[PDB]
Amino acid sequence: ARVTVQDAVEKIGNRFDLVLVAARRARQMQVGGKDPLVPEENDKTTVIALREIEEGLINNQILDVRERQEQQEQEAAEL
Amino acid sequence: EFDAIKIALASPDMIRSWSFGEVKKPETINYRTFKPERDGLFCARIFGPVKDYECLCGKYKRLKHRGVICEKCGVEVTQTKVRRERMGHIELASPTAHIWFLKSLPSRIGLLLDMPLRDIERVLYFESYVVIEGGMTNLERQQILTEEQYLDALEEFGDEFDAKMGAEAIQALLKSMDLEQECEQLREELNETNSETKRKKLTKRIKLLEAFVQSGNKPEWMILTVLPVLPPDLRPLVPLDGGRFATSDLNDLYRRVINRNNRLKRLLDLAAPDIIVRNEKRMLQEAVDALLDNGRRGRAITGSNKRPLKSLADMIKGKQGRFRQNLLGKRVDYSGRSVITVGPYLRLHQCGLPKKMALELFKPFIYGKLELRGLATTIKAAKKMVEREEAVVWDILDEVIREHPVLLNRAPTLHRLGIQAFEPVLIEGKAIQLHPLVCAAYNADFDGDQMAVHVPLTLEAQLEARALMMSTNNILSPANGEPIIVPSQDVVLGLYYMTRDCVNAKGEGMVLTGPKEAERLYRSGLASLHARVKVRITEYEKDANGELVAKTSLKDTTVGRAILWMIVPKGLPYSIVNQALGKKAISKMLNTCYRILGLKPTVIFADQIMYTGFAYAARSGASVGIDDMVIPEKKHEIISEAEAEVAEIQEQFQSGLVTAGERYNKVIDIWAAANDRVSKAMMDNLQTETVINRDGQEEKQVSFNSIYMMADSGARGSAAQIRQLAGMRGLMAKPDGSIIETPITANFREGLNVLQYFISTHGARKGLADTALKTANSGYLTRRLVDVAQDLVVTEDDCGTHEGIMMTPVIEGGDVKEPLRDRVLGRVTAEDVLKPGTADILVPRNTLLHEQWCDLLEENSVDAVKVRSVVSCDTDFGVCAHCYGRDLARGHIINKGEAIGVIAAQSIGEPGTQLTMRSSIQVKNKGSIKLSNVKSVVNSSGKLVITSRNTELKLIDEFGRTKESYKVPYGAVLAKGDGEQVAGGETVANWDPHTMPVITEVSGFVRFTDMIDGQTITRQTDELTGLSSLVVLDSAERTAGGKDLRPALKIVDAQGNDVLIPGTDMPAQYFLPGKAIVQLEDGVQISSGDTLARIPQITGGLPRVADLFEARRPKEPAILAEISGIVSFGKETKGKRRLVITPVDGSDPYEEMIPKWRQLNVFEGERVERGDVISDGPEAPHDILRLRGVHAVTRYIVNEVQDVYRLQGVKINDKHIEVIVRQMLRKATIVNAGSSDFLEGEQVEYSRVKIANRELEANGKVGATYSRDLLGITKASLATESFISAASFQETTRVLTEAAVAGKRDELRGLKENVIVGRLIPAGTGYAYHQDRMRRR
Amino acid sequence: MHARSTGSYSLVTQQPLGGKAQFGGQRFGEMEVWALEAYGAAYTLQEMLTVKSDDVNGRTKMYKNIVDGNHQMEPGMPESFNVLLKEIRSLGINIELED
DNA sequence: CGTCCGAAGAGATTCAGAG
DNA sequence: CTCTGAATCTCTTCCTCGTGTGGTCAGGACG
RNA sequence: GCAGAGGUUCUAGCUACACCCUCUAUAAAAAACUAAGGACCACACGA
Ligand SMILES: [Mg+2]
Repeated sequence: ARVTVQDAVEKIGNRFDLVLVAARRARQMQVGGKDPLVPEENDKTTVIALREIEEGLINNQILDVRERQEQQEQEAAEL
Repeated sequence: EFDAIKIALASPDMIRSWSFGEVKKPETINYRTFKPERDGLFCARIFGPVKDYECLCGKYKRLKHRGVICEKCGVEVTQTKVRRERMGHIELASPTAHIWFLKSLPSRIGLLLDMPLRDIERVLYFESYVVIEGGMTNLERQQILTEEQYLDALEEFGDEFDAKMGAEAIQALLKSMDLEQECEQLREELNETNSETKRKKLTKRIKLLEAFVQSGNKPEWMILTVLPVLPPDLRPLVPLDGGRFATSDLNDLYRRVINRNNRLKRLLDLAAPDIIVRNEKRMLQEAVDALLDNGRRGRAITGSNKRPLKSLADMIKGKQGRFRQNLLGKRVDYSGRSVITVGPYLRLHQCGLPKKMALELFKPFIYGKLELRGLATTIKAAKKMVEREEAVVWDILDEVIREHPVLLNRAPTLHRLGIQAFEPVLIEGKAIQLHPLVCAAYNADFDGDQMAVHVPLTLEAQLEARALMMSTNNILSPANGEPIIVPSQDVVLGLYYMTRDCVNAKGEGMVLTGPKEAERLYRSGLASLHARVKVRITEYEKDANGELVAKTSLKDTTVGRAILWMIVPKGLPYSIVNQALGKKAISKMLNTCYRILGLKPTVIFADQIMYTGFAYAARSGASVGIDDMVIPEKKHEIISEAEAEVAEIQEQFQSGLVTAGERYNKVIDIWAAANDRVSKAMMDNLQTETVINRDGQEEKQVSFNSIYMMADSGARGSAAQIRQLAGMRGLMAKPDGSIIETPITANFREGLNVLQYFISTHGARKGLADTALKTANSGYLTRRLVDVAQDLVVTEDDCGTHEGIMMTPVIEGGDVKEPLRDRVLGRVTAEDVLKPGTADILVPRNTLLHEQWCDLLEENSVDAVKVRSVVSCDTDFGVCAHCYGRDLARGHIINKGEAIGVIAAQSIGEPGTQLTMRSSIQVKNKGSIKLSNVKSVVNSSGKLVITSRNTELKLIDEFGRTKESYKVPYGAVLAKGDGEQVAGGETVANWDPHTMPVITEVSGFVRFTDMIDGQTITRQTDELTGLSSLVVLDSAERTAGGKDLRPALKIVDAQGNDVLIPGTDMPAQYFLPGKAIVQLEDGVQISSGDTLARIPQITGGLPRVADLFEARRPKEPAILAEISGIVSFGKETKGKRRLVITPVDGSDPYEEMIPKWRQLNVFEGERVERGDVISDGPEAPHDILRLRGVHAVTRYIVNEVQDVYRLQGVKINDKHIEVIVRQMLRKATIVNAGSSDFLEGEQVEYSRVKIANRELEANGKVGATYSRDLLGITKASLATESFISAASFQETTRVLTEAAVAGKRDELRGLKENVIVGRLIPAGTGYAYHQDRMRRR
Repeated sequence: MHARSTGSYSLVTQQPLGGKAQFGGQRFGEMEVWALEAYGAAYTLQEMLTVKSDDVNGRTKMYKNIVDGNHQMEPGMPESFNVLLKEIRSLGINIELED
């Protein structure tokens, strides 16, 4: 649970790019079987996504790199 | 998916293409059989089946049967959803002109035909015949021919030519004219025409023709022969009504039109006499134009209940129109409404939410979680479980509510903070609980106040609410940097009670180890809450870079303050809590916490301070009582003295010594003085009268009286209300506004007389009605401000423009209303400012001004700082982040893409409710004196006399800041010289307001030129002085023979030689205007700097701000000199005075027309700078924009609007006004076409011409010159690139008609346009979406 | 107290059907939209405009997604916008959506 | 059984003084 | 005698959300 | 489970937002279950 999102807003300056990146992360959590790297403690997907952003473990660049890598294994799976 | 929409005039072929069929039977459905009629307005054959995939025949009832029409019934079988899209049309027997193009004030039909609107109305009403294809006739091709004269022409002319009547005649005229031929004809007429009015009219007409040729539009398309109908589903009313199925509805108007058309065919096949046919055709046109727009014509059709029945145009425009009802603001689901409750236990981000309300709001989430749990296999089973309200449902509701923000929204959303998200906490009850601190921000009381509760659904939405909408995220109000969650009533009172000192109290004079020991002593009760005790405090400083250093010291304080100290975070110093902590003090404390510690410690501190304030206010028991209020002992004596004084004034009136008016004025003045005296006595009895010993004989201290605690702390009320409660109430105004002679002597505590109560209720009812009109006009102003706003987002990070507005502390002759630091706070400098030490870079060029930086600027005491302004920003369709400055929502430069326009519009509109609906110069303090734009000549006594009209005295202290500024009227003499320090309280300048001086620049003799006694100048004797003084006759008053001659004063020596201006080849002639009395005689030497002749000489309400933003010209404007030059009078009082200004080098480019009655500050000989005032009066913003520049008009409007806001004690940061000003003048006019394709006559947005001229600068061709013009907020929003936003604003019929005529293509891209379309807004998070879309395009 | 998740719509298909004792939803009027616009909020405004109020396909898909547990949004077009388009067409003014 | 009859201001539009 | 600036005449709304009460073309008989 | 019908119940149930199984022309061993449509104007009142 996060009362405020400041740590995120200095993690992501725009605070609207923050919404987009953390929304994509939470979408990956709900739709994909992937789970948040930071442990979940009775927290919804958006809250734990903001928590992951807070630690700096997740950002827009890292998220784009991760999805590109996942598409790479998707291509490699077909061979 | 789909690009920006486009609009154009609909061709009859296009109308037929839209229509799935044609209706001929007026009655829609049978009352006996609910099935729709075969050819009625409600038709399944034309508009699709009534039931989803069920035919009228019933032969087809399945999806596989869909797509196969049933021959027996004749209808197509589909889903009824198609019936909404499917459309029909009516083929009128005769063409009928569309009312919108006809009755509109521009009169597009009339403007095209170049025919007056009255003639068009007459020919449409068949009163007169218009000429069509006259050919070989004496009548012209376009001519209006009345009935009798038409008969005379018909009997006179046996030729095949005839003059047609009705709308079909106008359609024939429209077909006859060639737009292109008329285009070049009108262009050459514009070239030939020498009159501005005629050329303007022909310019409007050629604009119409150019719009017609450019777009795919035909003139005959304005008159529609085929009339489209609304789909049967998109038809209003028509309710089952318990099977009555009867209501007034556009269906009635359609039935009228269809009946008329059917009857018209009945008589056309019958071949009726032409008089009945023309009458019925007029009836049909009336039905059609009533259908299109009811009430547009003089006669308005009424339906049932004797009311004007709804029409198509009425469904579009107005508040009830579909735009504002169902597109701009849409009723939404997942919304819960209930009354408000305090719930102090809640934290800032948490709000109370009833169990049933959260159940209803979160039903889909509950169903999903139930299915995931496996408790209910089906959604129907989940709904049954919810209806049972069994235990497992509550636990599921707990899971979803736990981290899912909900929006709490007060019904009038005046400003941005109106809707704020909260993390709901489930409570047992039926009432929503809102955290006490934010209730002040919501402007919400606890009196049946109700807040809507909306639930975000998507992860984007919940995250969006948590990041932005949540209360803890926005502590600072967007309007001003001051925090908005400041303590308001109870917590502020408790903090004040804690932070107070009593000279004697339990546990006084003992030393305390720390705040913990102070709290332990208070809770044990042995030591009183407020008593002066030395305590040890561990103060932490933020001076270390990103580090806190502990300071331990013994600081004298009260037990209450020491207790409060443990609450505050470490970083804050002890100085803030050491004081009494009034409401302003607590606001400053929270602001410092926000600036130093950060957002999260500020939120924690705010919650903790609210808890402590509530607890210690409850402990205090600060009760209001009758004995708490004290009537002054001096009050009765003051009232007796005032009674004696008013009796004496009455006796003077009886004797006739004093007139009635002066008697009333004296009575009012002495009553006001007595009121002030009794107010002072009451205040002294409140705070001074409190006495309690200090272990000695006696000691005087600040009051602990409850009323004075409430007033002084700022918890509730003000000093004036305390005066009303205990002191004499004061004079109460009559409804007309005149002050009542006898004020209300008795206070509210004492018994109040009946007449006194009546006088009071006069003002009370006046104030209530004023509040009603205030909120109405404030809503209108907020709507206008938003709509001129919302076309502004932060597209570009850095504009990179050096130009910016100059910012200086505002001065009105007294103490500076706003210090420079507050104005420049949060604004990025336009240029690198300089330290008072010369050639020092105190501040870099592009640095943002934070709190420490601004405090440093105060230390150097700079006077003027150049600041980037949104107006100075040259970005197209956007505003630079650096140009805008700090957002004021949070402590950094504004984030890219955020909607500045709506923020500023709401910030301006919000205080509107608080806004009301309705010599000599003395230096305040000792400092250096300065003169700007000054021409000074010394007199015989040696005192400086100004020749320049606009000289301004500036009082500059040792630091260099201009403390005081005073306007100096022309001819005024100041004793103290320039640059000489003036002692405080002494008059620097003195002058006469009634007398308008005429000084002489150089001492010398005078020769009267063109001066004749009794003809041009009439000698008038003065008995007291004993010397007759020549008086210049007024030009209009004096005879025409004396009128043309102009008296002139020439400086000469003793020998009589003319004296030139020193350093100027031009002689030093002086001109004597009318009504000038000259004491000095001809042939008498005149000293320099001495006057020759003694020439005899707004609202603070919301309407003032509305006029300023609408840029209304004042009733009597001030004439401003168009160009810099000398003044000559071409004609003197010839109908109106004529003024000519001409430069020495350039030819005279301007002739000025001035009314005779106006006072002219200008003198003909004296040179006038461009933009200088010619006639003193109200200043028109348009003139400032034309002459003094855009920066000057922006400064003027910002200063004057803020001064209006200053009067009521509400502060709005200047950038909010600045962006609105930028929107107001967004339009521009091209002086010379140049290489640009734009014609000089046409007016285009400044962004387009800016892009065009920079593109030209890219190539060889020079950019076209342009002129910036000011438009009112309603006018600026009304005329913009997108017709949709204008249509949502005002004059929707006008906007849509102009768009359809011009065929203008919307470019979307705006907030309101995207709201109406429903696609993602380019305001917040959607800005990245829109930039990705632009990349895709 | 009038909390409602989903209710019967009107002919303009605006689901709340006016604030009434009968079940319905509160109005999110013009000033509320201005408030969201002033905020850096766009997705929630888009929901209130389309998927919560007058997007039949949008509403059905949103309900199915929420009961599925995945909160996804499909913009579509407000039915009120199509109502406005049809009404302007009835006036004889051609208004069309560019592709 | 179905079927035909105040107020405030802005803008256009007259309007009219003056060479 | 043809426009000038002025006075008059015509559009266009004039807050913003609740909650309760009521009243709403009405064709009418006839092949 | 996407075009239809049948089945143990209860007229009818083929995903209609919708709940189980079968197949492409044939009807039953079987328990939790079912409904998707409707305006304006006036008055008063709260903010
Ligand atoms: Mg209230």
